[PDB]
Amino acid sequence: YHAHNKNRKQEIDRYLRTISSKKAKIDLMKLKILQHCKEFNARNSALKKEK
Amino acid sequence: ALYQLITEKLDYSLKVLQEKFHENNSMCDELKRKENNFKNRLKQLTKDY
Repeated sequence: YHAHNKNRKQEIDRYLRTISSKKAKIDLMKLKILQHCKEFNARNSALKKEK
Repeated sequence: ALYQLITEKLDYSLKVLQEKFHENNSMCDELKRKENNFKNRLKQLTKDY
């Protein structure tokens, strides 16, 4: 059980670290949600004016 | 005399190790499924990107 303590400690560290990267984990896949937002008019309005 | 208290210490160590092993059992699957939900958020968020 002692060794398996480290077995699971490494796994939990892996999960918690991949979950501590992406914000800790998810805004590496959201924060440009702001981009999918702003570029709405960053592109269309940039061409909306000229159209 | 060394026997009695050394056996006491080993019983205490066994109990503590059982506690910590049972603790470590859960959080691994916990982070498994919570990172899984992170992916799901990305999984269902294939829309974005």
